[PDB]
Amino acid sequence: HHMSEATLLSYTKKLLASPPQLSSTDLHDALLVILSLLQKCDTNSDESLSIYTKVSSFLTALRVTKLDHKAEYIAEAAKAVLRHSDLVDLPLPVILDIVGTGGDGQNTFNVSTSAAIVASGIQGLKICKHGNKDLIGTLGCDMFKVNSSTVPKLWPDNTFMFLLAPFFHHGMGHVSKIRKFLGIPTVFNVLGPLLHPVSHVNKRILGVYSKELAPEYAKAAALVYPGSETFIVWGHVGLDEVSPIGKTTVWHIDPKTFQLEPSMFGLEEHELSKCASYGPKENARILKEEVLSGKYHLGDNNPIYDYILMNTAVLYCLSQGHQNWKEGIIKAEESIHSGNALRSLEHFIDSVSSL
Amino acid sequence: HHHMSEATLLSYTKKLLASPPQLSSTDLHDALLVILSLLQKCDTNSDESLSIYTKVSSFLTALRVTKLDHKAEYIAEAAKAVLRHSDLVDLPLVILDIVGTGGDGQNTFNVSTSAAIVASGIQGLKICKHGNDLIGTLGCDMFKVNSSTVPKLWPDNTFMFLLAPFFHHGMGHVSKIRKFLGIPTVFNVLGPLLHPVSHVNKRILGVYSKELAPEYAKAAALVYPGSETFIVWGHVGLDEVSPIGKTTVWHIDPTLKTFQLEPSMFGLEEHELSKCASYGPKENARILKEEVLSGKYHLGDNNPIYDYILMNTAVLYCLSQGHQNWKEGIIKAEESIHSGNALRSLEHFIDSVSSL
Ligand SMILES: Nc1cc(F)ccc1C(=O)O
Repeated sequence: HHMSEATLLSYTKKLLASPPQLSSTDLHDALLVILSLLQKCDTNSDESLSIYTKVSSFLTALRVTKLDHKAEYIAEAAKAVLRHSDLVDLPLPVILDIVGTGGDGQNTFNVSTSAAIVASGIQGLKICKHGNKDLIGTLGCDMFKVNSSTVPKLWPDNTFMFLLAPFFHHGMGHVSKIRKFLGIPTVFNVLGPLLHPVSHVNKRILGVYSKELAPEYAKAAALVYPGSETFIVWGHVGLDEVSPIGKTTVWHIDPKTFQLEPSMFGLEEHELSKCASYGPKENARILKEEVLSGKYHLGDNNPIYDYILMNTAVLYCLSQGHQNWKEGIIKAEESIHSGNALRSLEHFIDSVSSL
Repeated sequence: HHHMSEATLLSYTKKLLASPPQLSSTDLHDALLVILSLLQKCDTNSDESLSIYTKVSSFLTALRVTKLDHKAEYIAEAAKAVLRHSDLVDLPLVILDIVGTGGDGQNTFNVSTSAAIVASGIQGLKICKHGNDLIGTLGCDMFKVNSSTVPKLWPDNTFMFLLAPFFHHGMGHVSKIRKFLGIPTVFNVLGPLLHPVSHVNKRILGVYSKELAPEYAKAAALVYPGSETFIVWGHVGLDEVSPIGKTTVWHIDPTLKTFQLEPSMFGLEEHELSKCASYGPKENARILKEEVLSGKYHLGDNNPIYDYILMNTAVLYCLSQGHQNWKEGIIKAEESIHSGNALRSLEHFIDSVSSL
């Protein structure tokens, strides 16, 4: 009776008011109504047409009003999505995540999964990387088997863990279809990085697609992840990563702004075209056979190798609480050429296989 | 990709999300043409239909939030696009219309149809009222009245009623999505600008809000060029000339002008809107035919609804003759009812429709 079209509509009407009368907690409650209604839309009935119309109306109004670009709304939106998530409970040390929002309209290499693996081979670092859809999937490893119930069994012995977002965030599965149909960006576009199922992570790199969004996204990350020291990163070319060409702005949350350039890591610049994504199987083959194998070195100017080294250098400096980027390079180089990075990944894959 | 595609619609929605918005009045026109093609060619229960309903919902919601749809040039272009799916009437070649936008939250008597019928009894006046039932309950199938039959009824009838659904097939297509949205959109204010007969040269257009009236005055001049028009707003919150308190009129007089009306100027007491309520289409029609039009009430009985009809007729008549002698309008509205002319003019229209 309460989780209805009529309730959703009363929220939509608050958004159309001048000025708007929708609080951040109102947004939280609205999204629970929406996720409730979208489970009911199993066929293309007229009921489904009505619900899809009302849901599209709500999210569209939220976007025009720009309240979804606001710290407290992003936080509340994330909170509501996570109510339909499998979360990991661990018994209560530097544990890091690296992920971006996407939505930069770019097709760059999976540098976050690769740098997470390289960072995980540096003594003292533990990496639990949470990402959307596959790369590790294609390396002989059924990511289906990594869920709420199995993450705790794997936690103790693994320097590196990978968590595939869709096996945790069922809520995101319900809005999947209306998001594709909408074509426009909505609050769901920036939630990915704030849906980490394991609360033990106390440091992260979160890429956003836009400079405009970064300051409020910084404040949302501090609301969703109160303990964590966080780098928010935007590549000036329009990139939710530390960019292999031109500059990257960093918003530093330390419970602050600076700039990164490849020259600061003793690296050449590489255009996005040189750092392209080939899809998860080819990306996996490149990472396994070109990078973790020790084929390339610092000084070879191999773009995707350079790109991984740089994002690992940043994970390292964040973990140690300094800005010695060339020390980070050295430590990333060591993690590759010692075989430590490849061992860390192989341990994780054996862990998952024998579950 | 074809121009009449989800991809084209999506591109227009994105212009509304921009800071500031980059959707022009002509873009809204194109956008509406795209919406009407998509909904026209909707495959029932298809994934397409769900996606089309999602994109259309998104556009119309985006548009209402920007408030762009309450601007003269946007309102006019939106009316223009809707009319490309309308059956317009072709007439060989003073004709008036009276209608309001609706959305004032009031449920008073159908003064629009009543005053249009009383006006049609006045020698020298022809009334072609366009509206979105009351006349359907008096024994006449309004579905018989369309673009191909209006011409047959045009020459022998002082009064005509046009039910909008039998003309605007474009409005028909957005009908279901308007109910699903449950919020006001551009479509909530276009009805009065969709008159299918170009021969109408004068009209009273009611609007629900003081804020909308100045932009709606401009929109009406773009949609009906060279039409003497009264935009009217009753201060109580009414898309008619109010039976209580003051009504503001914006005068589109092809020759900016505004003036205030109140009942005292007609020789009439005020009446609360509770004293002037709708009893639904059946009883409204019986009140109109058997009491009002049969001459059971006179000027000076202070019958609220009878007074309500006289006043709106007085305005129609003063508009028609190019003066503001309102009491003269009341004398003429009175002569129309008590002569049996108003009732004859209606009864003629009913019988015309019957023999189609
Ligand atoms: N579609 C998703 C599903 C998840 F589980 C997590 C993130 C997304 C996303 O849209 O980024």
